Amino acid sequence: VKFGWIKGVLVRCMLNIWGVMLFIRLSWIVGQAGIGLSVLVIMMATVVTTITGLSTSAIATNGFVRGGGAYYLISRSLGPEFGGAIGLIFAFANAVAVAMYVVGFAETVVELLKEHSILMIDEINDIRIIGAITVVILLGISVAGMEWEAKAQIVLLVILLLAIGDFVIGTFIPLESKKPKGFFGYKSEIFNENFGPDFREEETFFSVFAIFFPAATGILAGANISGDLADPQSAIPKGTLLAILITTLVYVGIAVSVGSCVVRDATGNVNDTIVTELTNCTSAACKLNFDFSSCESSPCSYGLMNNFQVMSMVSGFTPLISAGIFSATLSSALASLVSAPKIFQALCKDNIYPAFQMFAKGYGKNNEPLRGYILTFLIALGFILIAELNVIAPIISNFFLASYALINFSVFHASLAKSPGWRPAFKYYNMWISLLGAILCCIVMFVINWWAALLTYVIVLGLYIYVTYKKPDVNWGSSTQALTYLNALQHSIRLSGVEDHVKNFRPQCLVMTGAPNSRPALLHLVHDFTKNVGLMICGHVHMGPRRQAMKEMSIDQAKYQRWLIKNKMKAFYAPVHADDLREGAQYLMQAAGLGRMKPNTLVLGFKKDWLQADMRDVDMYINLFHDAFDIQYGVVVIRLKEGLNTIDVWWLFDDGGLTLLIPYLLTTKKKWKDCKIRVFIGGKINRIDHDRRAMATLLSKFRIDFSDIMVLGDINTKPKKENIIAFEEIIEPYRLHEDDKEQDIADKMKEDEPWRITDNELELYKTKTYRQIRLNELLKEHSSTANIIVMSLPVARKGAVSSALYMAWLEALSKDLPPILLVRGNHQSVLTF
Amino acid sequence: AVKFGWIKGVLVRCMLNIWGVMLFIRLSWIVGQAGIGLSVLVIMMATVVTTITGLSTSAIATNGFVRGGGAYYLISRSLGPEFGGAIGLIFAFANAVAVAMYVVGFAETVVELLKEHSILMIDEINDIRIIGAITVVILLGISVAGMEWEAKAQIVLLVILLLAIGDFVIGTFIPLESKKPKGFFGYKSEIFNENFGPDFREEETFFSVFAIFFPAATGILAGANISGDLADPQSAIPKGTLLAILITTLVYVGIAVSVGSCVVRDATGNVNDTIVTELTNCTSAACKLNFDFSSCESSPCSYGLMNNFQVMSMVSGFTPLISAGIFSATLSSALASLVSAPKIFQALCKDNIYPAFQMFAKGYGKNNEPLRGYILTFLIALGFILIAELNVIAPIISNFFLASYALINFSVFHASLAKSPGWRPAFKYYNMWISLLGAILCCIVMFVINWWAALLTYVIVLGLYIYVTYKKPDVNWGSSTQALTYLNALQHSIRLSGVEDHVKNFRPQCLVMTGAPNSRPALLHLVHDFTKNVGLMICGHVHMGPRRQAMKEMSIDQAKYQRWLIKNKMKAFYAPVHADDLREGAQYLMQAAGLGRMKPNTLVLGFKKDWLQADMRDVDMYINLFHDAFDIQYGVVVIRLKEGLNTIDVWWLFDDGGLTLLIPYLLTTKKKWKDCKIRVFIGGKINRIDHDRRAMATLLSKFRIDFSDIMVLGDINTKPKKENIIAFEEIIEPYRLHEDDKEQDIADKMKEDEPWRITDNELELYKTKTYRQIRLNELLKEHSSTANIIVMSLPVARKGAVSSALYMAWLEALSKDLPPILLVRGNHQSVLTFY
Ligand SMILES: CCCCNc1cc(C(=O)O)cc(S(N)(=O)=O)c1Oc1ccccc1
Ligand SMILES: CCCCNc1cc(C(=O)O)cc(S(N)(=O)=O)c1Oc1ccccc1
Ligand SMILES: CCCCNc1cc(C(=O)O)cc(S(N)(=O)=O)c1Oc1ccccc1
Ligand SMILES: [K+]
Ligand SMILES: [K+]
Repeated sequence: VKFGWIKGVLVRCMLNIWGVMLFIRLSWIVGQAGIGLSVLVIMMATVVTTITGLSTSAIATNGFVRGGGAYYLISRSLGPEFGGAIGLIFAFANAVAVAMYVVGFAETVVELLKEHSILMIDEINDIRIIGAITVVILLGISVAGMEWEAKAQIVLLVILLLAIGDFVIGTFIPLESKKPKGFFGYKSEIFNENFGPDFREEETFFSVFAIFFPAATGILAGANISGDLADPQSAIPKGTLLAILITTLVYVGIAVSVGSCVVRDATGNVNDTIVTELTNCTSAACKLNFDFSSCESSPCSYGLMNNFQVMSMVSGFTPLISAGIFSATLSSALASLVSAPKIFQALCKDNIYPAFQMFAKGYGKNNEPLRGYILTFLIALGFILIAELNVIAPIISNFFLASYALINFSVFHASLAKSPGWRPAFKYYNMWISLLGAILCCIVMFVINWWAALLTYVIVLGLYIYVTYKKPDVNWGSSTQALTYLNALQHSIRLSGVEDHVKNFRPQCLVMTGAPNSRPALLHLVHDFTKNVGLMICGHVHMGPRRQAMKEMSIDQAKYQRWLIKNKMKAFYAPVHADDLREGAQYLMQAAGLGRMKPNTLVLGFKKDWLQADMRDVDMYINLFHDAFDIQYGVVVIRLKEGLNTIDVWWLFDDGGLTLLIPYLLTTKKKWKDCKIRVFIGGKINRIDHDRRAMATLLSKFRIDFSDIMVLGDINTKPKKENIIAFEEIIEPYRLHEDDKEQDIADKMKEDEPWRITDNELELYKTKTYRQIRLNELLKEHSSTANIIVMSLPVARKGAVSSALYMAWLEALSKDLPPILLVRGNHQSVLTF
Repeated sequence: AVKFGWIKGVLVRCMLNIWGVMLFIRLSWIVGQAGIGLSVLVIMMATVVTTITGLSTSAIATNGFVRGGGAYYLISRSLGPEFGGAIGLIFAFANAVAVAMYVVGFAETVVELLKEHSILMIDEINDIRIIGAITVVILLGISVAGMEWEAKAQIVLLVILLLAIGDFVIGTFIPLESKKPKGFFGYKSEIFNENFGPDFREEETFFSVFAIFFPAATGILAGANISGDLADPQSAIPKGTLLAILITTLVYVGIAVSVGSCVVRDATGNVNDTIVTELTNCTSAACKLNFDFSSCESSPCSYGLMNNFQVMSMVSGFTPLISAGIFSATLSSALASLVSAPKIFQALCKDNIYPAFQMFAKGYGKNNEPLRGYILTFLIALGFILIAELNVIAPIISNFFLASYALINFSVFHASLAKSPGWRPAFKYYNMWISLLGAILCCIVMFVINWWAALLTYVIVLGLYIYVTYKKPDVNWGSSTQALTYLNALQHSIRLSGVEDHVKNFRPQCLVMTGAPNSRPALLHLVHDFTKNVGLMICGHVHMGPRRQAMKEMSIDQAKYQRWLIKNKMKAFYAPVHADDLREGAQYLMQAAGLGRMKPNTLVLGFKKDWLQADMRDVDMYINLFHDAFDIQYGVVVIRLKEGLNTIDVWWLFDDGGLTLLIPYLLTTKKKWKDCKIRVFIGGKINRIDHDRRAMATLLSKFRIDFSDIMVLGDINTKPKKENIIAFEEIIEPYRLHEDDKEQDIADKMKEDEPWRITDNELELYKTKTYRQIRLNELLKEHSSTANIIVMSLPVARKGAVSSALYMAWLEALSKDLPPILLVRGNHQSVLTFY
């Protein structure tokens, strides 16, 4: 195993390219299109094949390649879905190409048998029998061992080269008996008259090019043996390119030699010699002592345009050329039958399609895919028993063009996504040359057949879609991921370019939910806005040992982010390590995001069970509120029923407009099309008409489309004493009965626990406590039925009120209601203009 | 000052702009050339495209105050400033030349009317020119009087037009015994059947007749162009525009169907023709009742739908009324165009998109009337009338109008696509798909009219686009472009968060901890070389002021430094924070900066040149920052340059993840260092130097680094020169704590009160290390003096093991009087794929 670059790559691919076209139809295409146009066709195929060779060389030299060849190269340089689609397409294409080569062999054998006396059953049936027998022999030689395959390849290569040498030496020497058939030894007049094209039949330049192109195919057999190769980096590039050079030179030289020696038209009748009657005919045959005037209006069985096997006749010892044709065709068939199962093996090993897994088995020491050999045997056998392959030839040609085109596109994509890790170490390549190769392959496959190209395109698209939806886990970093990163970075830079405006103010939320999966209810509620309308950073502070915490954080970021992706959530999980909530919250609030994608609101889940929890946590909560207010953030406190007349807005306190913007953003969603926002405001009595008119005008200026505005004048009134005593007994644990108890002891138990609610605080904020209690009462009795409630949260200066008192206010305001969403903004958010 | 409202400002203006020359002249032509069915189909196509245009402009207008300026403002606040400027200029020109088109149509009608008379001033074309000149002069004169002055005129003109319609209708429902031979019958079903199908006798085809018909449709935006003087555009513009479109298309279809059953296609005005008996071969509807016409294609025929463009006027009783109606329609359309163009051009001039034009935004008068814009439109119209050949340029102006409509629809589609607050049109009856469809049909129709005109319009719009986007003006109004940029950034960041991170796709994402980037440009340039198009550079900066006032200073700093970075070619994000000291702000940034997978993974620090002069607390904080970065698995990169202003060399002394080689390679992938060849220096004992070289080559063969040559040094472990160690001792002497040569108590107290001092125990423990860096410095000086960039693995020491003063002394000694050395240290995670 581990073949060298001469044997593994150069011999294998050089043999694969040389096939049926070289010794049979090359002369025919030279006849159909003149020497110049035939060489132009050969050079078109050469440029497409050369760009493909350069691209596959660029991909192959970028690090080790495990195996599977073209599939591995493309699937690692490009995404796994393109890799899988191309792997399946190319595997099937090579499997069919095995049948195509074998049926070419079989029809050559049938022709050699027809010119002899014997014939077995019939041309087509004998083709079927010969093809079946030969595919069985090919399967046997392939499963006998890859070393035996290599020996067969090299012996067939020397046979083919001897055949070409026989042809050229025969071309040097003319023979008197070959004159009637059309052979003259390098006559300049023949070259002159054959330089022009003459397409007597329906064939056109595009038709001849499409017929010739299959000759150029098969260059990836060098790369398709990547698994069993000593050093693909140094083997694939030089071997492939030199093989392309050698085969194209041979093709052009042979075509020019045949076109310059054999006449376009001629009949085998020896009685056509023109002797001493030099007449007024300017045809290139007249001046060469043989007048083939009959072929103008009579069918002749010889000449370039009529005879396919003129290459055999022109060369001395024509049985040797027949053996050469057999060697070329069988070698190409064996190369295809070896290339297809290996690429299929790699494709199934990567398990892009879980349906196909049995064919990845590694029977033998070299991991030979014997089941792949059987599958390719069956495909080739079927396509041979069909026995009529010319109908599907454009299909396979378009499969090959698709594979080459996506190799070129993989090079262009990997080079476009400027990233470390794309270091091919093949200097001779370019982004634009590869892109040109890709577009050239697409136009060529369209030229060959306009509907086969569409069929191939739709098949590739279908496989792409199927793999995308059936996304498997893939470790190999493709150029798609690099391009995603580069696009994200470029778009972020461009966003940093544009200045901010109050019209396009996006709510950018920093949700302090610890474990996102813990409380998905308010997570979805915060997702109702900040979905295609703003970003959503689900922060999370980690506590514990410093150095080791990163490991935990890493796995956490791996888990929760995945969870966010698993649900239809558009949010980023941004973890930090901090000693306490305030430190990590400050980390995030200070340096979260980048560019202009910075959070501007701190969405906080309401701290349920604040009574049971340690009071240090509650004071931490209130200090977090204050920190958010100090850094110019908009706090949003959300209270839900986590275990499990539509939307109400309470524009009690004026701010930039966040308390009104959020309800509107909630309305424009599929869950709540029927929004029907009911707006409320605290207006003095005997002014409700004026306040309602003014608020309706303002809400028309900001197009929010309320349902009906209501004005309340009872918001600041003494509430029912039952609720007052409920609030008092709720606070009772956190009271500071300084007046009742002795001054010294009260000071002692106040300084050690500064969160205690001084009676002075209660006497100063009795009005505010009544306000919150009354707001809760009137809201509960009025809007008991509603799907969302929004209100402006109360705010007190840091240290002015105890954390216990502030949390008591928050809890009393939203004691037991439908989902409530208290809001507070900083700067202007909604603009009439 | 003046506020018309939808009753007069919008409805009347667009009503009278849609109606124009063709409403009576060429309508017979289209209904005859194309059957009633095909004529109504063409009317439906024009009506639907104009209807989506009206819906889209209504959606744009209803969104907030539209201020004043017309379609320019609507398309410039809903879309980028450059699209706005381009369409403003193009639509202003199109309306200005439409003034001339309507004036020359009026002149054509007048010259034909007086050619019916024997009077002729000079010549048909000369008389057309003179009539057009007089009409445009008086048109300007009436227009300059005031915006309210036409208010009466328009409406009275309107009733005249409407009364003319009535005249035609009452003419349709009464046949006259004397005028049967001159084309029409008394509303017979035979005429309806005969004229139902199409008959394109001349080269005119379906597309040709559609293009002939379309110019009538245009004119809806003239109501929106009065947005400057209009009470409440938000509510007014939708009602006026939609009702005007509905009523004008209804009247068009009504007149088309009425004419389609009244006048035969071909009719020779010969009274002598008349039949008396039934005959076989007269399938023509003419013979059906009284009068038979024949051979109007083989002889010069006189009347008929497809011959006489004024046949409708003959059908209409009391031809003077319908003639006055034609004059009223064309003049009213001219007024609408000449009032729409100056206002839109004034709005274009106000925003200073094109510095060349500035005088047209004067708006002299209390009504803010652009008199200079009026004069410009007058000059353009006078010239285009003097051309007197408007058929050649008609496709150009039609395509201008169609481009305006198309990009209005696309403005709606773009604003709706960029899901954003502030896009609350409140006009329910619209749809983003409908707007996109309208734009596509506008594009297809402008291509269908004439391909060459469409190409000219497209390239002109693209040229204006490029000019305005290159000459970016001082504009900020949160256009849909900015909203879509934000939405694209967010969506792409989410997608990136979707994908995993691979070694093969590793990137150097640098957090450059250097405040005030302009302070240290050169350093950033070197950081930019290996982070441009390969990673993200976050130019961090901590704010040291008091907390209360720190926010405004931070905002000013961020704005001005982002503007500075964008002014240069720099591709970096300025991320400032506030902290009690440099270390805490660095911790903030290293813990939170960047969202998703776009977060830093290396910390780039400039070398502390003034560590000798500066207070030792800052240097200790510098080293503490080094250690903190190492704690969070960051890779430190210390860069030292000469701030006042042959190949690259690498020193892979210590094996890290692989950054030490990745940075030089990325440097070589740039035009600045494209020619530089990565020489490599490593450490290896003498007896196995060659093997080491071989090994290194193989390593650099696996990672395709493409070096030049490898030099193995085995002397790095040897003692350095005595002079160099003497210099090192002199350097560190001020920070020395001579505990060996002083009493234990004084040395101890100097230690705790001054913890950063270098105790002689550290010196005796790390003599080997100190000699290592001194030797490395001297061999750097002798071996790689002439090198553009030097890369070295910086030393590391455990926290507390070595004094920060001594560590900074090592950093100082490792690089003295050297080219731009670049010390590196990876985070022990492999960054070179190997596969
Ligand atoms: C993707 C091409 C698959 C290989 N088959 C191909 C090979 C060559 C050649 O010389 O390599 C020439 C042709 S050819 N002269 O165009 O017909 C071939 O098409 C065939 C052959 C025989 C039957 C039907 C189709
Ligand atoms: C590691 C937790 C970091 C975020 N903390 C957060 C987590 C969660 C949750 O479960 O994800 C719920 C709340 S809360 N207000 O109860 O809904 C939390 O706010 C706290 C928690 C304790 C002290 C102070 C504030
Ligand atoms: C886009 C609008 C251009 C204005 N002129 C235009 C107006 C109307 C109409 O109905 O207001 C009809 C036509 S027309 N004969 O139907 O194609 C017009 O093209 C003319 C007319 C006469 C002179 C030159 C050009
Ligand atoms: K081939
Ligand atoms: K018009």
